[PDB]
Amino acid sequence: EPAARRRARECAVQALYSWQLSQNDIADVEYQFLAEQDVKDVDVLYFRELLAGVATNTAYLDGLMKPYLSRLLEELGQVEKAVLRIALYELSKRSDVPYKVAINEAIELAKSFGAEDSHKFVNGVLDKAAPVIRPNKK
Amino acid sequence: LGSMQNQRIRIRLKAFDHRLIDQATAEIVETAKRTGAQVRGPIPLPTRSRTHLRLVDIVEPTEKTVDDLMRLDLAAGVDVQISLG
Repeated sequence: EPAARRRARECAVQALYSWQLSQNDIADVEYQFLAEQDVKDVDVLYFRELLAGVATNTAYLDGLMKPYLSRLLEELGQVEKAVLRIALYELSKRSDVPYKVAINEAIELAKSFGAEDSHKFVNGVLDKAAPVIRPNKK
Repeated sequence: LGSMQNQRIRIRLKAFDHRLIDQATAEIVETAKRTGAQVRGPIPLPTRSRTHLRLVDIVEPTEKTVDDLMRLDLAAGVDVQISLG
C-alpha cells in the first residue's frame, strides 16, 4: 500500500488523540491539523475518512473491543484506544483495507506512539476481535 | 502575561508513565476550557526511549487561564516546558 496511507494512519492516531482529549468538533480538529502539521506526504482523503469514521462511531467501535478488555484493568491508554479504534474501523467499515494490513499497521502505530509493550496488547485484542469481524480473515 | 503579541501558550510534556502524561494533558486541556480558552492538539509525538511526549497549545487564553495554569500542580514524574507569547 502507499506510504501516504500509512502516514494517514499516523496522523489520525495523533488527531484522534487530539479529539479524545479536547472533544472539539472533528471538522475543526481536521482543519487545525491540516494547517499546523506537516502533511505533504499524507493521503489527506483517508485521514479525513479515518477521523470522521472513528469520531462518529466510538460507541460501536468500543463495543467490538470491550469483550477483549473486560479484565486487564489499567483504564486503557489514550494512544492505544485510538490505535485500536482505527484498526477496528478499518476491519468493520473499510473493505479496501486488507485483514493483515489493518492489524499490522495497528501494531506499528502502537510501536511508534504507544507505551513499552503496547504492540503486544494491541495484537492480543485484534486477533481476538478481527476474526469475529472478518470470518474470512481477508 | 496578557500583553504578548502572539496570544498563544505552547506546552510540551515529558514522562516515563503514559497514564501520568495523559492525566496531566487532560488537566491542562480542562484548565483551558474551564477558563474561556481553546486548545490546539494535544498531539502525541513518536515515543523515543522510555519517554512519552505530548504537545498542547492554548489559544485565546484569558487571565484566568494563565493564573490557573500557573497554579496547576502536575504529578511527580511529569516534566513540562511552557512558553507564552
